[PDB]
Order: sequence, then C-alpha cells, then structure tokens
Amino acid sequence: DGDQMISHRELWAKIANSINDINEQYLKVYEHAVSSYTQMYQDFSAVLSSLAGWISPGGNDGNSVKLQVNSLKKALEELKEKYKDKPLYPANNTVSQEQANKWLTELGGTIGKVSQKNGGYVVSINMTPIDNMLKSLDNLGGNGEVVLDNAKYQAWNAGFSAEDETMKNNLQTLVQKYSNANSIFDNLVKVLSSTI
Amino acid sequence: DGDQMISHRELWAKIANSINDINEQYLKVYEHAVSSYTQMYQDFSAVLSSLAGWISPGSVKLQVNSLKKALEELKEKYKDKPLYPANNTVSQEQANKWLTELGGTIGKVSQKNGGYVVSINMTPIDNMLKSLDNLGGNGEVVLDNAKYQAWNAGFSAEDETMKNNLQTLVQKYSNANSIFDNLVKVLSST
Repeated sequence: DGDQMISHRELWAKIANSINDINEQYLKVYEHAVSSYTQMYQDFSAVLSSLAGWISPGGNDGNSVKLQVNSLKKALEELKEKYKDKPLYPANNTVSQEQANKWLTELGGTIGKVSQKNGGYVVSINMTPIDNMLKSLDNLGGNGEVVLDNAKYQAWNAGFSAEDETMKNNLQTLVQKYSNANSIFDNLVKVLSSTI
Repeated sequence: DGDQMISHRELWAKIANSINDINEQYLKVYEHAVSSYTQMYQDFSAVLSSLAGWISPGSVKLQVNSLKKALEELKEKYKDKPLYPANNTVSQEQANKWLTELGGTIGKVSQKNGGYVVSINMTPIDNMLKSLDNLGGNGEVVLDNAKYQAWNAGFSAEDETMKNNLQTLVQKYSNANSIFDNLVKVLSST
C-alpha cells in the first residue's frame, strides 16, 4: 500500500534499525568467517614453513627425498584439533540448524560444514583439504620417514599443493564475498540517505 | 525537516531513481571499460598472430620494424578510446575516482582538454617497443639464441600482464553485477 505515510523522523530510525540489523547479522558474520579462515590458513602457512626442516635429501645416490611424515602428520592433526572449536559462524554459542544451513549455502559447502555440538549447530571450518593430506600421507608406505624417489615425490607433492591451492581458492572467494558484502552495505547506506 | 511526512509511494520513486543512477553511473561504466579494453587486446593479438612469421632462423632473426609498426598502430587506434567515460570528458576528481576503482595498471588519467578522461594504459605496449628498440638492427635483426629467449620471455610477460589485466577487470565487473543484484534483493523486500 503506497498511501501509508511515515514521518521523516520515523524513517531515520527505521533506517538506523535496518542498518544495524544488517551489520550485525551479515557484515560481522562475514568478517568473522573471513577472520577464522585466514587464521586457520595462517597456522597451516606455519606448517609449510616448518615443512622445510621435515624434508632433506636421502637415499643411496641422494636424488630422493626423506620426508619425516610423522612430524608432518603430527602438525596437520594439531591444526585440526585446534579449529574443531573455532567455527566460521557463529563466533559465540550456537544457532539453529536452518540458520547454520542458511549460512553454509552463503559461504559455500566447500569452505564450511554444518556440525551439531548437541542441541545447537555451527558452521565449522571444512577441514577436507587437511584430512585429504593426512590420508595421502597415510598411504605413502611405512609408519615413519619414507624415502621418496623424484618420481613418487612428484606425485605426492602435486596433490599436497593442490589441497593447499584449494584452501587459498577457498580463502580468496571468502575474501571476495566479504568485499561485496561491505559494498552492498555501503550502497545500501547511500540509497537510504537519498530520501532526505 | 524532521516532521515532514512521506508516503511509501514516494519512497519507491526515490529508490528507483538511485537504482537507475547506479546502473548508468556504475554498472554501465564498468560494462564499457571492459569492452574497450577487450577490443584493444583482441587487436593486440595482431602483433601476436604475426609473431610466428616474423621469426625465422639466422640463430634467430626477427622482423622488428614490422613488429614495431604494428604496436605503434595499436597505440594510435586506442589513443582516444578511453575506458571511462564512454563519451565526452569528466572531472579530474571524477576521473581519479575510477582510476582507483579500476587500478592504475590498466587506466591512466589524461587531460584531453579542460576536462579529463581515463585512457587505456598502454604501458605494456610501450614496454615491448622499448625492448624492441634495444635490440638494434637495420630493420631486420638477427639475434643470438640467448636473446631471442630472453626477449621472447619478457615480451610474452607483457602480454601476460594484459591478459591478467583484462580478466581482473572482467571479474571486477561481474562482482559489480553481484553487488547490484543483491542490492536490489534486500531493497525489493526489506
């Protein structure tokens, strides 16, 4: 109904109510999701740095690689256990199942995963790239340091860097979605100051 | 002021005026800048599609004068085909607003007259012309195999910058439509 009148003063408060609702239920949700994933990937970036001390030349001739997988497996698993309790959304407590499912679609099923903490749910960080690394590590043969000829170190590192490339692509699109979310908020502010 | 009454009908009109303004002043500006830069690179493929015939054994010999006549023609065709605005000029303050939005790597603020435009940054085309210079030669050059790889690597690096310059603009434009789409959605039903 277009005849419904509203004061300029009532309109200012309704705008400030909608803006605050958006920043609280959309902007700050997107920012913390980006926040949690960079810090997750930053800790994984610390394991790639420590990977240098876990790979040295080995073998009879010396062309091969001697990767201590137990040290690398230990670091990737501690990274998993660190972020079981650090979800993308929400930042505090839990929310309903459909609220966790609504923000799973908005963020992406690849980046996040809906989990129940008993009663309430969260959108936890999807650790599929890390878990894919661990089982490929688990299949390398032996339960310790493995001598990897350049042909089969070629195959493992190609898949290891791919799961690393996945988390970067995941972080890139999460950063881009937050960039557009801030731009939608910015435009939504200018469109409403247009009324006065 | 604060006590003046407004109808829901008047609010719809003030919002439709802004969505129209955003389409004319933001989306269609992106649509033209993407197209104008796309036409240039598609024309740059000329010096590219002719590179194979301009290379032959000598060592390696390269027709630099032909490789240079075509690049200097590419700058002439887009000397006055700017990225923003599509027509006439704008303010310099208005032009710098879009130079930052599109990045100083693809745009370049120029003073056409009293007004300003954001022209296409032909620095990669300039970069290749200056290294085609340093090669020397009467009009055709014969190069050591070590330069031809050194030169062809840096030349293809300038083409790779224009390729990444284009798709970066293509994704910035597609994200602009994504912002406009969701901007209407939350406004269509707040």
